[PDB]
This record gives sequence, C-alpha cells and structure tokens, in this order.
Amino acid sequence: TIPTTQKAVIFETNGGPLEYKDIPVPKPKSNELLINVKYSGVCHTDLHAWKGDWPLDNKLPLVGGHEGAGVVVAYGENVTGWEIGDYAGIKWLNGSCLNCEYCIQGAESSCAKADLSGFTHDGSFQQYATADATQAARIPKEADLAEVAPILCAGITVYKALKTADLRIGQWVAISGAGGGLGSLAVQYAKALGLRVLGIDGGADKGEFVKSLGAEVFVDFTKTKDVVAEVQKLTNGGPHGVINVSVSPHAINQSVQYVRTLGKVVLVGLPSGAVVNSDVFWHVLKSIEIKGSYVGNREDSAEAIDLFTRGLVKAPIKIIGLSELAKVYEQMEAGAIIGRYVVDTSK
Amino acid sequence: TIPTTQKAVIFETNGGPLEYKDIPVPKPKSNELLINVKYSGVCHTDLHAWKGDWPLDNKLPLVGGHEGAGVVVAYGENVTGWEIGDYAGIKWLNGSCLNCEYCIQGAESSCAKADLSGFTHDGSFQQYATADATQAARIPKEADLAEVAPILCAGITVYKALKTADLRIGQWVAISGAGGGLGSLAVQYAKALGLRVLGIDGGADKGEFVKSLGAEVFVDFTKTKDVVAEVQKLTNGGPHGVINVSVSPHAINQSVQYVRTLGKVVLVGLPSGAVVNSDVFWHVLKSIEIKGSYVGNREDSAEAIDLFTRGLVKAPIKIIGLSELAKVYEQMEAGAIIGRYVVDTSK
Ligand SMILES: [Zn+2]
Ligand SMILES: [Zn+2]
Ligand SMILES: [Zn+2]
Ligand SMILES: [Zn+2]
Repeated sequence: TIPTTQKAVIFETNGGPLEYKDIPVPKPKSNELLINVKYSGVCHTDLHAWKGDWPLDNKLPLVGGHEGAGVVVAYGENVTGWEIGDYAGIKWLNGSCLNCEYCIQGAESSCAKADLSGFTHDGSFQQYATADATQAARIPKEADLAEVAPILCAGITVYKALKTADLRIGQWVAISGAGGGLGSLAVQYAKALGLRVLGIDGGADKGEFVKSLGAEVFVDFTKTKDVVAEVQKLTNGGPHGVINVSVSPHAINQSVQYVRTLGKVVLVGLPSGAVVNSDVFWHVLKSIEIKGSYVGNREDSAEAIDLFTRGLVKAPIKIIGLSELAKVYEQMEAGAIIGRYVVDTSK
Repeated sequence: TIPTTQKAVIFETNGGPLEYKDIPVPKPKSNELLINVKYSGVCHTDLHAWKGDWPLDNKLPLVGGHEGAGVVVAYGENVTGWEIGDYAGIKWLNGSCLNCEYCIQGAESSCAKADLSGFTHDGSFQQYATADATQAARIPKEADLAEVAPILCAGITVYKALKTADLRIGQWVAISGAGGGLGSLAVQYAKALGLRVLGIDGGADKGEFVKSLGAEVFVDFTKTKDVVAEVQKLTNGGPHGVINVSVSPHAINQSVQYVRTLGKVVLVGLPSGAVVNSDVFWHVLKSIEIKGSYVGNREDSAEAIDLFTRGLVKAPIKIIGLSELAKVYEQMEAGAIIGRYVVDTSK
C-alpha cells in the first residue's frame, strides 16, 4: 500500500526555506528500491548541502538527508536479491557506475558519476525515497531502524577511518574529539578492532565517558598544557595511528606531531578552510603517512553495520519529528553542538 | 543498424555437431552491452566447454567463446559509462551477482552465480553477443581488436599468475611450459615486470624461442636428467617464484621441489585429475607457498591490456573465419601442434 503523496523537508534554492510539505512519492527506476524511510539521521553534511558551501554541484529542488533506515516497499523490474519488507539503508553514496577506475578498486564514492543522497539525489528526509539496489545497505531485521540510522554515516565513516589507519592488534590509536558523537563511535569501533585507545577531548565529563567506552587513557586538553608531549609519553613514543575526528585545525596539526615513528595520521570529514601543516624534515625522518579517509564501500558498510547489530557499538539518539527538522538545520547553522538527532518521518 | 539474425557456431549437445548457422541476435538486458564481436580468440577452454569435460554445469544449446573483441552497438537502460562505438572485450566472466561476499571483495569470478561466456552464457563465437556492462573490458581505440582478443584470456591469466607469485624486481621466476602459447606470453609479461626468467620446456626449438623472448636461461626437459637439480643450480638455490603454465602433474611436483626457500609456487589452469604432492617437512622447513591463480579481476585486466597496448607483450595470431571454427575444435580435440587462432566473425 504505497501512497501517491508524502511529507518531506525540501528546499528549492540553496540557503532557501526548508519547507515541510507534501510532495509526490517517487517511482523507482529499474535498478532502484523504493524505501519507506522510517527514520533518518542528520549531520552537518546536510547543512552544507543546503547552504551550497561545497564546490560540488547539488540538485535543486532537493530533499536532503543521507542517513535513512526504512522498509523496502517496492523495487524496479530489474532488481534482484531484495524482497518486499526487507530493511534497507539509504547512504551518502546512492549509486555509482560500478565499472570505472575508482569503482573497480572499491572506491565507488570517488566515481565521477556518483549519485549522492541528499545532494544530487533526493535523500532520506522524506517518507519514500529511491536508492540503487546494489549500493543500499542491508539492515538485519534484528536492528532498530532508528538506532541504526546514524551508523549509516558516522559509524561506517569512523570504521573506515580506522581501517585506513591500518593498525595491528595491540597497537595504539589516538582519537581526537573522543567524547563527541563521532569520536565516541570511533572509540567503540577501535575497541572492536583490538586497539589500545587514547582519547583526547575537553573536560572531565567527556573523560569519564570516554573511559567508560573502553579507552585505556584520556588526555583532557582543558588541563594538559602540552598535549603533544603527553600523548607521546603515554603511548611510549606516540600512537601508531590517529583518527582526527575533531576538525579543529589545532588538533589536526597536533596529531601530525604526536604520531609515532612510522605512524598513520588519518583525516576524516569535510571541513571548511581546515589545513593540515607538516614539517617535511620530520615527516620524512619519521616516515609518517597522512591519509584521507572518505566513505566506506559496500564491504566496509556490511562490517560496520554488523558490529553495531552485534551490540559492540552504541549510538544513543534523540528522536524528533521530520516536521521539526528545520530546527536542527538552524542549530547546525548557528553553531551550538547538540546530540544525535533522528527524525521520525511519520511526525 | 542492428540485425535480428546473425551467424554463429553453436552446439545443442556436449560433443555434438558444431554448426555454423543463423541464430537470433540477442537483446541486451538492462545491465548488458550488445557488442558486435569483430574477432574472437580460441583456446582449449572452448574445447572443454563443448566436450563437457569439466565438473561444472554448462548450458545447452550453447554459443562458445570467451575471448571476444568488438564494438558496442547497444546497451540496456541501466548501463552508464559506456557509449556506442566503444571497443569492448568479452571475457570468461560475463557477469556476477554483485551482492555476495566474493563480488563485494573484488573476487567476482568466485561468485556462485557467475555467468561464464561460452559456458553458461552465449559467448564470442557469434557476431553479436551480450555482456554485463560491469564486467566488460574497455579496449583502447589504439588496440587492434584481433590482436588484443587473446590477451583477454591468456594474457590476463599469466599476468595474474605473476602477480600471484608476488615477486620483487630482479628475482627469478621459473616458467614451466615456457615455449607454448600461454608460456611465451608469461615470459614476456615477466620480463616487463623486471624479473629474471628461467624457462622450462621440451625441445631445442622451444629453447631458441624462449631465449628470443628474453629468458636468461632455458632448461630442456628432453635433455636434462635432473630438472630439479639443474633449475636449483642455475638460480643459485631455486627460483623465487614458479608459474606452472604447463598443467603437467610431474612438472608441478618438480616445481615444489626446486622452488627457493620462502618461494611461491603458482598453479594455473583447470586440469583433470592433476594432483600436487608436497612433502610437509620440506614445505614447512622452506616455508613455501603453493598458490592457485584463477582469472584476473578488472584491475588485473586493465593492467595486462595496457601492457599489450604499450607494445610490451605480443601474441602472434592466425586469423581465420568464424565459419572455419569447427576445424580448430577438431584440431584441439585431436593432438595439436598449431598456433593461436583468432576467428573473424564476418567470414
Ligand atoms: Zn551524515
Ligand atoms: Zn564508477
Ligand atoms: Zn581462452
Ligand atoms: Zn556474487
């Protein structure tokens, strides 16, 4: 039973009004699922999609959203491997060509023809959204759709970042911003990979939280004068890897200094105007690697989701109504960091 | 301008008559290219498909062939990244499911639902053949379609085998069966990878040939009493890798004995009843690795074809007509001391 009209939050111009209104229910193309999106996560990527900040061309008008968890209600005639009622996730990468220099290496998100949910393609901020059946995330029936929604972006992203760090079991990883939502996920995934976790954040409250997630050590930058030296001493020479969850330029540039000889510094996320600086003498002498980590591919997606469904990662959410989504945008625009919001599309 | 009827060599039963006749032109599914096959290589795999020798279930009736080079004349509604007039190669792996553990890790040829050209799916021994667009090889416009056709099987295969050997530049690779068609290609690819090549085959004619391709050493098993000892002596302890292009059981078992400490013994091809025997004491003491090397993935394919297009590997061909293809089968069915055939589909 598929309606012809649905609620959605849509804008017709970049920076324009975020209108909660009725729009038609899309009909899936031959390769696409039609998903009844039950819940959708939100993050700053949606802010920048709406603002048009990025040098990537977005669609107009546009339904935003790239963290949708829902139920397959239909699919095109050429879709295979899917059954009506299956749980599906609509992610940042909606689709790619599957046969280019980047797709054949498992870097589908780098495809020149990538379709991006909530950027080039109407995303998860509606009740019914289309998504290519090959790229859509398989969600087990045992998974809470609301709880899994943020894993589709933050969870896969930090998991992929840790794989990019390419660390051995028992090695040290420093997580910058370890007490935030993204960083807290990163701590848990790092524990699942057998890593010793050093968390960096501000405040004893964040410190206690990070410790409760399995971090071996916490460095409070509101109390530690020389974070670089402290991180180097606590790991007996520096962490073998670092995940720069915090996009503060100060924290990133410190990560280049405290990483161990032969270590991996991983950059995550899409900040504006952030520049990492590295002294070439020390970069060479220590054979450091500064690696960008973008979005997980289908293999990464399945692994990260599986760790979540096994209960090894927890991402507490605050459920609000889709009709209220505009407020979140405003908040993201007006700074003021806030917890993890999940919109219910029936409200 | 696409006909509805075409010429093809087709059989209705395993070992049945190989009929050159008219059959319908296929219609591409939504995921497929329709390729006007200009040329097709031929090899013993087609013999085994026709005979039904392999314990893999083949389709009946069947157009054979898995080494096709042609021009895209159409494509299904979901195909992107391809344009009419592009040169395309039809290979052993025609298509895969895209949603199993093997497809998502880049091992599509292990897909349980793999479609195999000229085995489960009508292949390149026709004028118009369909191929899944995700698996089709892009052939540069600078490449001669007839000459590139055998690279699509033999070339990619031996290149993948050398990658499987995982050798360092300057190391020794022994190529067992170096004077045949497959082995001669392996010699050339090994030289392009900067390896020192020791060729093993039978007869001074093959020895001259192997030397002319740049092999540093040739061992003639018709005139060498102790092949193992000779190969070890000539490489000062054994080759770092060996490619068993010959599917001789005795030669494979010799390669286990003469390979260097820490060396890689690579198995290639799909023989019947060939069993490698390895003494466990020596396998452990020398930490040898016996590795199977199957079909190249799309990265291997692009690299092998590029080396051909740059002129670094040559596979001389004899061009005959598709109408004559039955004779080749007969020769392959009988003993055969014959070159590399490429059928022209217009004759
Ligand atoms: Zn997000
Ligand atoms: Zn692509
Ligand atoms: Zn072949
Ligand atoms: Zn598969």
